[PDB]
Amino acid sequence: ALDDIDRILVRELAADGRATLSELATRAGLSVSAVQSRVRRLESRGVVQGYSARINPEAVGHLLSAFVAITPLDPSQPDDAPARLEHIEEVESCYSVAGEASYVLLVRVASARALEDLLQRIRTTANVRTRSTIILNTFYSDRQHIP
Amino acid sequence: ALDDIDRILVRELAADGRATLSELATRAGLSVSAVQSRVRRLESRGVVQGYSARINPEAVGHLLSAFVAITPLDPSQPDDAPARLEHIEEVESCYSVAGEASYVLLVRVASARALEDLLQRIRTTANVRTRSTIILNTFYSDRQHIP
Amino acid sequence: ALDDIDRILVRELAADGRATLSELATRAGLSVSAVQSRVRRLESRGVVQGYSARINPEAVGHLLSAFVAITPLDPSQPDDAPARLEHIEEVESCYSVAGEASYVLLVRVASARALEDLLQRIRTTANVRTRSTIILNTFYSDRQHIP
Amino acid sequence: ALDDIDRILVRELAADGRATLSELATRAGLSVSAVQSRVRRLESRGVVQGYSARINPEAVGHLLSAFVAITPLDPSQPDDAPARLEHIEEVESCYSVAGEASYVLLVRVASARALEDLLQRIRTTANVRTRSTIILNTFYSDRQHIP
Amino acid sequence: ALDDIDRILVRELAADGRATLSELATRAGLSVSAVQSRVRRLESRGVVQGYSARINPEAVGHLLSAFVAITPLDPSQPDDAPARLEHIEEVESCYSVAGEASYVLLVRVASARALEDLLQRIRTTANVRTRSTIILNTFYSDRQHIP
Amino acid sequence: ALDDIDRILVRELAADGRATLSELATRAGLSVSAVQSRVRRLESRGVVQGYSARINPEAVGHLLSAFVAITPLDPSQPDDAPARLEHIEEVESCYSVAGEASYVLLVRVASARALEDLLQRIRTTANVRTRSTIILNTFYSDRQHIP
Amino acid sequence: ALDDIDRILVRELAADGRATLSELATRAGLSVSAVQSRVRRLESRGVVQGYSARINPEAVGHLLSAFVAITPLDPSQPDDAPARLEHIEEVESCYSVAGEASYVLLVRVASARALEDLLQRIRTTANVRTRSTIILNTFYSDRQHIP
Amino acid sequence: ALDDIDRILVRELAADGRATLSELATRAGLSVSAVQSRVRRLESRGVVQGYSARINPEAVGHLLSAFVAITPLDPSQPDDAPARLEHIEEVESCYSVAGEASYVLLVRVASARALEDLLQRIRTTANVRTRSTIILNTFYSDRQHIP
Repeated sequence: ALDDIDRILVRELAADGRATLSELATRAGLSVSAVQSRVRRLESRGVVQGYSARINPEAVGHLLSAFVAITPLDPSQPDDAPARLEHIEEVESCYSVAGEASYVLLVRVASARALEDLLQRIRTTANVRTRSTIILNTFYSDRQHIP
Repeated sequence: ALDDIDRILVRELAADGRATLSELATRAGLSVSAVQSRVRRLESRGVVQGYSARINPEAVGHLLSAFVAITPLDPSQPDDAPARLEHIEEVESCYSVAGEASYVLLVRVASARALEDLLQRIRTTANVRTRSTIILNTFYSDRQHIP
Repeated sequence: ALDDIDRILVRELAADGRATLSELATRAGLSVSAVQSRVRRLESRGVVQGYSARINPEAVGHLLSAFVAITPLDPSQPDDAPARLEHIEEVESCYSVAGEASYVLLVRVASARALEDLLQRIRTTANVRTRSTIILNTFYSDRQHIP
Repeated sequence: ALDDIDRILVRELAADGRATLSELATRAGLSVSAVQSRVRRLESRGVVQGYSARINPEAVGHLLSAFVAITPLDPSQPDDAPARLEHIEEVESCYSVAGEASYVLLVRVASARALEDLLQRIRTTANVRTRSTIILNTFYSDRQHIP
Repeated sequence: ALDDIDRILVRELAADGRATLSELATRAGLSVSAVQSRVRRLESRGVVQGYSARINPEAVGHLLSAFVAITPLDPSQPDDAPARLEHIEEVESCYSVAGEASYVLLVRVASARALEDLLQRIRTTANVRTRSTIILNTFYSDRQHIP
Repeated sequence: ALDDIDRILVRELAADGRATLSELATRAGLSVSAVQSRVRRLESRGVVQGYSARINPEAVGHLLSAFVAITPLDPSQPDDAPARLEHIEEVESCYSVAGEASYVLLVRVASARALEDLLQRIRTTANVRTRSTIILNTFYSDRQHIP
Repeated sequence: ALDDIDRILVRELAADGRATLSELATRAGLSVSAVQSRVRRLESRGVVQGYSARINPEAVGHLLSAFVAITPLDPSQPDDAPARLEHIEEVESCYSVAGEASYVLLVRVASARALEDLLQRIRTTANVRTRSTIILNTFYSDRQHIP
Repeated sequence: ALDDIDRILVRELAADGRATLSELATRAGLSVSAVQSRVRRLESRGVVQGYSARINPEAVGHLLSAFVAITPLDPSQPDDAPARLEHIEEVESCYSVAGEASYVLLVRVASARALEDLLQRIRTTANVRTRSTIILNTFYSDRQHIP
């Protein structure tokens, strides 16, 4: 389970990763000592996995994002595509999926011509066919819901 | 504008969004005041969009994730869909996309029966057909790359 | 849970629904009294739902079977298609599904021309579009696996 | 040949596969000996293929069901697939089908991670691509109709 | 009923629809009166549906042939489409079909521009979307087989 | 070209293959001598290719018809699929096509199980993958239009 | 027809639009007077339609090109989509097509976000659904072949 | 670099590729020497890629145009296809593309039979499957836009 003070803690940290032990103690109703305990334990148990600023990809030069659906070409070989593409830094996310493809990647790249290159690199390195869906706009991203 | 100092700062914040200004200052070769100032500008421009604790979706009860591709029943109407689905809390992300669908959603839910009720809700509020792809495993996600 | 005498009981009843309390007591290792207890309780709790002979559909005049995928046309209306088609006797099975369609039916019919009629009946009664996949041959059906 | 007595018997056995011969006899207007004889013939012809307890898949730990459509990587080879997948126990049903896929499987499994490993197994043993459709709910199933 | 004499007659008429009764009689071992009588019955039952000269479509100016698969814009309505398209003379054949489309048409036309105007006509009179597949060559057609 | 007495001749023979030189001379406006000339020349030049009675396929035991789209698997081999399947008598028609497939066949068969067999025979003999579309009903077939 | 001096003229002008009446007279084998005649007549008759420099689209700020397939939503309305989109300057080309869509456009735009906007403008102005295919790279374009 | 003078020049050359330097000079407010110099630089940079007479494809005997989408039979191989098809003269354009296919070709040909032979050639030289979409009409094309 998860007591609903740990739920108020995770709610508030999902919405503001830089919120201080201080201002959390007001809204939650504990002490700067007791708050800091719960948080460190939330992280010990893999409930909060880390803290990140959310960087706009366009600002840092990633003008084209895509979903890339991939399917291993040779079923007699071990299916290790995620581990094989792990070193490719333009792959942001890798999920296995129940659909037509075996995996979906989210990929970010400087331009359409850089995507073409990345696709070929993905195909020759993991040994897969690719089908990509270009993203035109993010309306919102990672709004984590804590029930 | 995005200089070498700014690149350093966005890197460090992507990797650790609770990094204190003092830690950031010594890593950038700056004073804490100059750091805080740079960081405020990153935030006011579009570059840093927020900070969030990365929460484990399974630990808070979201045992089933899915991509949902959606297509408007009447695409001639100017398109409402992201604003209308904004109020459904189990929608985590919304992207518009090229190809057959108009948008892809990432959605998270307690179970199979909750997925089916969520899909009815999405069909009705956005006036859309849905195509769903269940996520079986997340190998890695949100690995932001600053070039 | 389920103790692994109840597991040997369910294994053996999945494979032979007409097996007698007698011959079950040998293989399982109980008494004709103790076996009959476990079974009646397996049925009380919804573990065994019933007993059926497996009828060949072709023998009884059902020469064409199909999967029929259906999608409600109007998302402003309640989605009650399964309850609406419940009285149609040629629908053997109805599942909701995460894919392109909302439901998949398994349907059995006398001929291709009777399928055309059934499809129109399905469309006008539930208020859905249909996409059907014709079955050419059953290799095996309902081999229940008890882990 | 399928007379009115035989139709009665197959009906009663579809609805209750543990019906005793005496119950069957009085419902068909026959002696127990004539009943038993008719029933043996139904079994020896292709008409009654077996008897099974209908077991609740969730009660024995099969929390995830799926349709899997499969297409041979090399369709020129005469096709092996049903015999090869026969030894995978989580495959419950196998149908050959017209349209884009060659066969549809109904499959049952403990979880999402078990589904993904099962799909690798199916791709490799049958030499096939897979397309998966997760079942969210079974509204009704196996409702056999004798016209 | 379709005896060995009837099979002979339908064979000969499929291969030569202007065969005279006398020729037919000596091939069937019958009198001309018995022949004429058998043939009338084939016609009155559903077995022989008409006689036609096989005309070369290119010789009469039909330089472009196409399959057109059609799907109703509103499939809940009971379906009109064959009766409505019956009055378009360039529609040669109309079949209802299982799968994604509802009907397939074979259509013949003078040219590319005439095809495009025909497709607008089909979309509007039947209220359908169209999917077109141009025929490049007819290798053989109408080779009727009597088993 | 084709004079519009030859057009009235072809119109009337498309509609009635058994029409006599006699009754054609009335409607057309020639003599039993002059009619018979034009017809024999229409056949000399490949304008009328033959005469056929139109046999109902269901009457002769062909209860299932399909379109079968086929694509050669090996582009290094000559593409002779039509000539290879020419001896298979259940293929009524063979067209090359501009679409996803290279050819479309119309095929007629006794049952769903006979189609499965035919499909495998097609695949192993020509060296192709198959995708089939089952026909549920013919509304009208070969209505030849003479402009 | 087209004499094969007019063919050498069109061959050479397809390859070099700025070639002078002078250097054309050598290769072709005429006089600076006779060359200039043929060309002006080639243009009079709509054989050469104009002369254009081939501008690199990326150089002028068009970093994303797409094919956009469009289908009119309402078949009761006149189908005038090409004339309706004629004033939209980012549509470079408009073809009617025999396939799933009614028209294919080639479109050029500054970015993925500008494509999203253009797509909505296309949909609301002509009254159509859109399906787009993003171009990643042009290998060669408009190599006109003169047989 | 692309200044206001350069924009003027590329505009005028897109609209009339045989414009003489003197005409260009007075339109740009420059000397003929400065014009010629600017134009040489546009050519040497990547901006003006060539000049071509726009030839009417139907006037030189290309009565049938098509898009052909192509997908490699083995996508793991680094991809050859544009260089290999470069030597087929009826291929006018070649684009790589995102989505299901890898490239789209625009192709032009004398007739239907020539299309079918061209498609065999494309399948074999590039080792690809093909999907063809016939163009029925070109409403306008090559309308280059300089923003």
